[PDB]
Amino acid sequence: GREIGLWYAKKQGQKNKEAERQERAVVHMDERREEQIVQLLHSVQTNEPDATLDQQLLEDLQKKKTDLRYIEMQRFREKLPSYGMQKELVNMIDNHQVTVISGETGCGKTTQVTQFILDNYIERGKGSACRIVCTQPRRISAISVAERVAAERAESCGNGNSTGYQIRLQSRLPRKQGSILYCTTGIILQWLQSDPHLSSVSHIVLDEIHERNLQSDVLMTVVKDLLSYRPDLKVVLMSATLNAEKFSEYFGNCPMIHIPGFTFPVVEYLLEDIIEKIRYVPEQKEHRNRQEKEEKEAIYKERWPGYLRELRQRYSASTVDVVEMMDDEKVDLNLIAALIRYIVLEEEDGAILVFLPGWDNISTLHDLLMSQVMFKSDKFIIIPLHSLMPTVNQTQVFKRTPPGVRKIVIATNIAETSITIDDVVYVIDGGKIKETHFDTQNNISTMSAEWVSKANAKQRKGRAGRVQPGHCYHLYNSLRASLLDDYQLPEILRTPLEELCLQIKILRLGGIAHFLSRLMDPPSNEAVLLSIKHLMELNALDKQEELTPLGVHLARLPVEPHIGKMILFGALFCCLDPVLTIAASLSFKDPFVIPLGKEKVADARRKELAKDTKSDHLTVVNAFKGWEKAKQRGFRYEKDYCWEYFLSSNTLQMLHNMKGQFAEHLLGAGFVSSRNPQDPESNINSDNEKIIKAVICAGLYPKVAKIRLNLGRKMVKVYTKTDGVVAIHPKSVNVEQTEFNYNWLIYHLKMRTSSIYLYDCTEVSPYCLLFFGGDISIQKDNDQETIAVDEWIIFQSPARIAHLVKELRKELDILLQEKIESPHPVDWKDTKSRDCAVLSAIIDLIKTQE
RNA sequence: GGGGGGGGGGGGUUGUUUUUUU
Repeated sequence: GREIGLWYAKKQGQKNKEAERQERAVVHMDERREEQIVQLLHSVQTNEPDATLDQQLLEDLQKKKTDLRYIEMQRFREKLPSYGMQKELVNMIDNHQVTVISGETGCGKTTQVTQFILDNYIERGKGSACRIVCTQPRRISAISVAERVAAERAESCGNGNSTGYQIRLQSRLPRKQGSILYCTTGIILQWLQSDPHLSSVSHIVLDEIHERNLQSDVLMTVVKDLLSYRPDLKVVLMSATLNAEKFSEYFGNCPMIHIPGFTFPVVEYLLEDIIEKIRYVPEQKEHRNRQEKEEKEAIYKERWPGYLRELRQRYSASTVDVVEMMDDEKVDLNLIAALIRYIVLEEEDGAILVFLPGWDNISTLHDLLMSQVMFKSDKFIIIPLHSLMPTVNQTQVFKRTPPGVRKIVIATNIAETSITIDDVVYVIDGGKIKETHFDTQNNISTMSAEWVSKANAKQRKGRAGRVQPGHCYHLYNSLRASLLDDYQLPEILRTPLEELCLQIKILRLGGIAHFLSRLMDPPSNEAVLLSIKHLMELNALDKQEELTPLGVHLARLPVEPHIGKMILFGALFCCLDPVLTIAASLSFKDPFVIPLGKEKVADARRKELAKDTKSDHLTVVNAFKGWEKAKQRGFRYEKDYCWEYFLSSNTLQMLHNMKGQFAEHLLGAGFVSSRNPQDPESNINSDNEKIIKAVICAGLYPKVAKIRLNLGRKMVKVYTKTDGVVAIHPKSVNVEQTEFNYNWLIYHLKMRTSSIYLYDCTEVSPYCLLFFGGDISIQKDNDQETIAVDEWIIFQSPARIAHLVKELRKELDILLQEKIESPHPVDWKDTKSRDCAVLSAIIDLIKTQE
């Protein structure tokens, strides 16, 4: 029975356990290096209100009222519902400090309210004292709104005109006074560093606050606690008419206004309606978290019988049978295929937009669709929409189609907010959306496919019915629809707060706990304590929650604190360019994209790009180097390279701009003596992959994994100190790699979807962990003489070598604190750079293999 | 635990939501 198997398994595990203490690396330096270290240790140890401007603005407004383009634009704008409330909106804003505006889809509140305020100020003779700033949650949204408003005003965007925008690394600044600026929310937070009061800003508008991102909440709290200091500033908040009362309550019951929307009628169908209408018969016959989740999940199964008999009277028996056999935790793509076939058979012309949770669902639905004979012809176009697919499909989705053909788009929630087709008539909404929750207890981030929210369902329904009446099919029964969450949980309760805590400390917003508690929907105390503990362990904050000199640079850097530490270390060790590229990739996406079908080829090309570095961080460096090399040969070679390795040119350009920004910040802080990341003086060690790996280890140290090379096949098992047994994601370049020189990996992203996965990994060498890791100890197990880092990263070494390494590590810690405290480029002429030079030499030369 | 048996089927399994920073 199980006894024999358990007895065999215990012995096998013991044999594997006994084999662990036979496979440790042998940290070993030669006699000459040890003598040099001994000598070095022994030696070293011993605005305003201008009237003429307002007059000119009024004269321009009067003279330009007769322009033909402006007349046409106002004829277009007249159709907007928000024009009917212009007098009410202006009076409400002018008579109260804070107002809340609720508008449905098509109300145009984004492009009209700011124009209303600016024009009203201009024609009253005080147009030189208006400075309106409207915040947007997306860069493309800000750009589009800015250009739309500028066109409505018959003026060019920016260029000294009234309207403009400013996003990261792109800005078209408008006039100093009497202007509208459509920036992202993150721009305003950067303003508070040097202008805490926003003295030049008279009106500030917070847009799309119904969806609760971190930056919007932080800015809202800052504005709330700043109003007492500025009695003349006016605040406008825009919501989506759902739970718009809570924002008014948060601001002391400020007046609230509502703009009716203007959308074509949309017919809504549920699962039972689809089953009854399309007569869907299942083909396969093989049908055989905490807190709020438990409740909803429970009431569902406390009424499940009671709800069911209500379908046995109005509807048919087949519908009830199919509903009964229906199962959650998945999206029935057979039902989607049957519904699509029904629509293409006897429904009128119109694009179909299907909302799916993940990429696997998109792939299997696309395969199911094109497996049939009818969809493989030229009378149907199927476009999958996903942020990881090449832009050639994003630019091919807006084009109108001939009336004979039909366009079917299978999309994630990107098409719900970012992509606006403005052509879809039929919408099929699988009620699944992927959400991420941060488990502070296990310090882990988890993804799962949860039921879509009420606001998300309303937005999906409103996606159709833009240019003509449309249909919305919902893949969940009425009981699920009525038992659905009103809003998605804000990311303030779903993300780590380390960067947020550093930003709070850099804005002089008082204590971290106090400011976080003053937030609406405040985070739990456990998350705040964990963030502060991580920051103090990182040595970014001292004991008394104050900004350590390293913490100042970390906070002023627009990245995560670990990424900022990596950037500082790269600037200090003169490997600036690869470290900056890796940091940009870690902060904002990887340049690799994947097209549908050709997915294995993508992984083959990715492994080709990684050469033999056994790391997915250096493959990004290789891809960036190849992309830069292709430019010097021409644009055609650039396109060919991006099409060969499945890269994203836009992402690569963005990464280049982020690298330039980091270099500019480092020059400002004084770490480097140049602004170009490619300056050789700051890129002495840029060609050494070992130094780059050491700097990566220095940046994200505590994220370390252990490899145990077993034998049957020669599989690899990866262990983590806190997460237990984990796995390497198939997207990684080390998922099928077995020739590992060292048994330690470094990772940045670790997420739990079905099993704990390390999305990016990098094989790292013992001296990197020795000189850039935790505490060092020198013990002796039985016979073996060992040196260990953090009591679990153990290496083999004699006592003398280990003690010299420990003393060298202490000396480098002191030197690093000195260098960070008073930044200055390191001069490599035998003065005090010997401490860093010897570790560079050790990492370069001493380590060869295991 | 293995491919010591077919004494059981007690253990052998699992790919990428969307965004943001003078």
